[PDB]
Amino acid sequence: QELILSEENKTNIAVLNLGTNDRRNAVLILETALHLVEKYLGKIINTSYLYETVPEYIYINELMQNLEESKYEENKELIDKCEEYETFLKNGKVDNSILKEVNVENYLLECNNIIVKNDEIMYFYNLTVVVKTFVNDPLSMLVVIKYIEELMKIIDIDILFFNDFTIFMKNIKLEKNMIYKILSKYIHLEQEIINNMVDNIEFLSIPHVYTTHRYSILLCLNDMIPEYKHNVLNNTIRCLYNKYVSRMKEQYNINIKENNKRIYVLKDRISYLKEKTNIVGILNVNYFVEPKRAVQRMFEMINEGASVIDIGGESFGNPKISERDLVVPVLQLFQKEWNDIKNKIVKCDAKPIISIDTINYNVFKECVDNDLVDILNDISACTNNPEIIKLLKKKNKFYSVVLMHKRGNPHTMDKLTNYDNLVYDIKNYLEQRLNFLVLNGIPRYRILFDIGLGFAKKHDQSIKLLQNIHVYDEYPLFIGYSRKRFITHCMNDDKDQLLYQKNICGGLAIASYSYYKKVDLIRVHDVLETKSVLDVLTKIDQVKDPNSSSVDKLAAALE
Amino acid sequence: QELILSEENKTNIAVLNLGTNDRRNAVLILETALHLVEKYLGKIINTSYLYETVPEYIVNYINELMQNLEESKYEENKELIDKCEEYETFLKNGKVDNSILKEVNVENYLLECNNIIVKNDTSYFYNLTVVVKTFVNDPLSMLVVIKYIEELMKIIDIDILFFNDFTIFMKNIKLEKNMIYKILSKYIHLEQEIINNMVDNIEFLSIPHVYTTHRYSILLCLNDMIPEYKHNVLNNTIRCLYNKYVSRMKEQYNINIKENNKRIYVLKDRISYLKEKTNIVGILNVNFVEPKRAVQRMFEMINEGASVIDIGGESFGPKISERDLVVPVLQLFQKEWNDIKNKIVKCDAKPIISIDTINYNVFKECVDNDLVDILNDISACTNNPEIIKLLKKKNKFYSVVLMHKRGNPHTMDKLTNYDNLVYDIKNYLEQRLNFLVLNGIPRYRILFDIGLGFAKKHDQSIKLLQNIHVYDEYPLFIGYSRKRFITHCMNDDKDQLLYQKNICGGLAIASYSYYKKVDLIRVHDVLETKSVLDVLTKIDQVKD
Ligand SMILES: Nc1ncnc2c1ncn2[C@@H]1O[C@H](COP(=O)(O)OP(=O)(O)OP(=O)(O)O)[C@@H](O)[C@H]1O
Ligand SMILES: Nc1nc2c(c(=O)[nH]1)N=C(CNc1ccc(S(=O)(=O)Nc3nccs3)cc1)CN2
Ligand SMILES: Nc1nc2c(c(=O)[nH]1)N=C(CNc1ccc(S(=O)(=O)Nc3nccs3)cc1)CN2
Ligand SMILES: Nc1ncnc2c1ncn2[C@@H]1O[C@H](COP(=O)(O)O)[C@@H](O)[C@H]1O
Ligand SMILES: Nc1nc2c(c(=O)[nH]1)N=C(CO)CN2
Ligand SMILES: [Ca+2]
Ligand SMILES: [Ca+2]
Ligand SMILES: [Mg+2]
Ligand SMILES: [Mg+2]
Repeated sequence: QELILSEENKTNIAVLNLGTNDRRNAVLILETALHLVEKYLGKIINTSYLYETVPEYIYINELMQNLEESKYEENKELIDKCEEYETFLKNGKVDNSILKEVNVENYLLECNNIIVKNDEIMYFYNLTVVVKTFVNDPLSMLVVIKYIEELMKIIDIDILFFNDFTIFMKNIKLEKNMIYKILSKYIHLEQEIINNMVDNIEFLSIPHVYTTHRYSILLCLNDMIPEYKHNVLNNTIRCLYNKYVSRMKEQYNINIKENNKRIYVLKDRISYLKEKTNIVGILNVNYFVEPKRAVQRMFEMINEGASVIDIGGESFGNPKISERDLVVPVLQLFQKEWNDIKNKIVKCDAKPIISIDTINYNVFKECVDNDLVDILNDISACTNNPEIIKLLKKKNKFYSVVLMHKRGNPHTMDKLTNYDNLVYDIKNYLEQRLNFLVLNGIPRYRILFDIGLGFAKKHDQSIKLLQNIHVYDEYPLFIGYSRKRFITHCMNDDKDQLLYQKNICGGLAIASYSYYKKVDLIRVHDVLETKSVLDVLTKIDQVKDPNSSSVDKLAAALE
Repeated sequence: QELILSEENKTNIAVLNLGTNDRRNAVLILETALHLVEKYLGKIINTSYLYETVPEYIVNYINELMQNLEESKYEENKELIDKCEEYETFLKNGKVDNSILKEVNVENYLLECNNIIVKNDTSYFYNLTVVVKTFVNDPLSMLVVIKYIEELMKIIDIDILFFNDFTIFMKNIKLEKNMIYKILSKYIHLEQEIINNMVDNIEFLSIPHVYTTHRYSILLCLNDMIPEYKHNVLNNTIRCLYNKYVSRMKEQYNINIKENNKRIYVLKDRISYLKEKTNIVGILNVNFVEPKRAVQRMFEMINEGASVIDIGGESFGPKISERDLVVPVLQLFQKEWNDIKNKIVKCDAKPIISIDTINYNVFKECVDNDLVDILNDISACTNNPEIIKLLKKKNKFYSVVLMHKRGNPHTMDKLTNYDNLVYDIKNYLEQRLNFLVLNGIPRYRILFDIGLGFAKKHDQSIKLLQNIHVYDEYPLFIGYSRKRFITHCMNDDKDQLLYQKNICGGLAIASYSYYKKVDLIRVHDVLETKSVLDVLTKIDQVKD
């Protein structure tokens, strides 16, 4: 089977799974795996969310710089469709398997064995990806995958699928040149590494053994490929996923979701979806500029409770100063000030996340290259310049993004009000945007949804989007209601000094609502007022003993 | 004339149903009834809530009637009572004297009721039950007097549900014109068309009332007052009867019988549906603070949205008395308002006035001078129970907030041990309500208050809020505004800063109160609180 090393380039679809148990470093570890996969295997065109997952019963920064170059070559360029991947999804006719393919009944029994053999032989942070690969075979990829593992040194990368193939290779152990040969074909090579690998490649199963048995795997695949149907499976990934969840409720009285949590990432750390309402402080430099003043306003917001600061330099209501001249210097003064540290040598938890509210590629490029920002807040949902998406992946870094719905601009917005179906048009729009970024290899868990309150919505439509916010229960949700006219509209009425108060207080009501609907991030001017509110509500929800209400009631009834 | 007009004075327990279907005058019609019951029939020792109720067929001339009522031959003793033996006898079903009217047995009663029911085959009813310790000899005499009461009011229906433990069914009652006069004269100082009109009205008498078992609005009311009660003719206790009726309505048909039969509380003279609105009570602390500035503050608050104003002259935790602070302020306001020049046509815009006092003398003056509507007693009428006597006038009833505290503002933070915090307080409030109810204060006029920050550590004030659902059946009134415990919640110019956080923390509780359907919140910052409620209300208004 020597044509494994054929230099004739193929295009292949491979679905991977990546797991670590280092919680403190999950983001860092798994985004490092991702970058290496991108570098050494092909193009990432789908990813699941990050999940904290329970088991199924019951120096990187310096090593990143010097890395063997790939023999293949990278285009960060954008794509609309993928013909190969579309074929993988429908199961369509793909070139026959290089390796020998076992049949389904033969495959099932081999996997029966491996599960039971390991059943008897007796926190996870999981992620799936889809690779468009220039690798000819799953085994060659497994050689590379395990070399990726080996250099990273903690990190487990499996191969869940390879095209439509059904494969169970029992006898595997091979030439320490054959390993050198595979790794000569794809990576531009510069000794103890291979030794550890020959031992580990005992066998190969395509699809993976625990594909249909580990919940955490179904959970990841249900994000990426809900409709996929391998010949090996009884049903589509989503149906399996549903049966698993349904069946765990009927037969064990367990909701399996409870111990397996969806994660979104803002900067470098895990955030559990729906578990915290984060405050985002508004700094509109636009509001003859005062960069010293505006940076103290930034610090004012940090001490007031904001986890995230949102900075932009355009007006939503200006003679000759540019957007860049408004935001880059303030951000630079912030980085300068913060960095002349006076408080701690352990300030890895205390730093505010910085978001830039821009649609301009050039602004965001300058920011990213000067390490000035963490999050792109793009109110066009990257529709003004999709190339901006490219600036979200550096060689090692990833950046997170807020995608927001609007129509038109502040001057034309208020008229652009007709929707076929308000709630679902806006939801469908955003999922579409997410599909695009995900196709272009923006990690799904780094993408935040924003419905764009007051942007091309009548005030009753702003209210209605809020009435139906549960529609984002599956998603990181970032909203901005602060000081907008729809809040005022709700009120049954020196006159406009009262109006400003009535508006800030009505905002605080949406803070509460947002707290109960479990919104991930809220974009507010009045950071103190909001944090106060959130603190009280968080306290009222901290129940020391969760079923004491019924106990105490019975204690009273029998006096 | 025989043993019906017998000179021996008796003490009987009677149970009454009160009904009207004028919605706007529901309170005025039914309390007129309550007064007339209290004047002519005996002593009111229990009442149900007020209910807006689905029909089960299956004008200021009334204030002029109160100025011309003939005198009762019997007395109103207003002294407080702790006990009523006849009443405990009624509930236990122990025995009173022989019935003066011929009784029938269970079999025969059931037949004759079912005879009436079968033979008997758009606006809501406003319903109320009462227990009366009565000096009337028998149900027939009592029904006669009831009819006089109904006719005087000219709109109203008063039924006898029980009368002692008697089972009576008298079929073809024929009463002579001079007999009714004689019955009426036995109880009322009579000094003409009324009595000729009554002669027909009484065709028969049934005890218990025919529809007792068969109308939901009846079991609803009785479930408040006498859940344990089991008359011989009944197949189970009031509560079980009520319960079985709720569950049966959910299987037999698919209705939640609760949804359309609503519980009502009364703040002044209007209906409030329990749990349908979170009202704002504006705090006016008058602690020499001059009447003019304060009355302006009252006006600022009404425009800012307050439904109720709560005026207090006492410190919370010199040479000026409580009366001299509060009474003048309330006198100026009564006057200033009566300049209704902006509105010669609107008078329902008037704020309800709450007096935050415990001193009998202060409230007496307020009451004598129609300066207030509600007593806000922070001791729950514990400190001087005589104050309960001032909530009834001949024609008015006043509403009362009953707050829980221990000790005084100095002793307070040390009186913090509770076996079962949530239910100790609740049961304390229930005990206190039972005590006003026994003394003839309408149950639907009593609001509950957990007393946040009064003999409560900060975590206990939080715990009480966390368990506010415990008052889902009750009219609930809370005061969190600018209390120390709000600040306890917060994580970390100093003085005004913490002050801002505390007002905003209070708006968080305003939000929580909204979702928990709290009936009244006592706040300093009215405009701010009204803004929160308005937005939350909007988000909840799913109408297209
Ligand atoms: N316990 C009772 N209370 C009141 N009325 C009674 C009672 N038992 C029998 N009756 C008779 O029933 C008659 C009907 O009462 P009324 O004229 O108020 O009409 P109603 O309200 O339809 O009756 P009900 O309240 O019995 O449904 C009374 O006039 C009275 O003669
Ligand atoms: N992710 C995200 N980013 C934002 C958001 C937002 O909601 N989400 N909002 C603004 C502020 N936009 C805004 C301000 C005021 C109104 S308004 O309706 O109250 N006033 C108007 N301005 C122009 C026409 S109407 C509407 C939108 C700026 N950046
Ligand atoms: N019905 C009703 N009437 C009231 C109420 C109330 O809650 N209900 N509260 C006050 C206000 N009293 C008060 C003010 C502040 C505190 S506190 O929270 O500051 N108490 C303290 N706790 C610890 C140290 S001081 C306590 C009570 C006055 N009248
Ligand atoms: N589909 C597959 N993907 C990845 N590794 C596989 C597969 N089938 C068998 N293996 C082998 O089995 C091992 C599984 O190890 P682990 O994931 O650490 O339990 C790997 O090291 C591989 O050599
Ligand atoms: N809900 C309700 N229904 C009734 C009532 C009443 O008081 N309440 N009274 C009736 C006879 O007057 C007939 N039907
Ligand atoms: Ca690549
Ligand atoms: Ca009396
Ligand atoms: Mg593995
Ligand atoms: Mg009647």
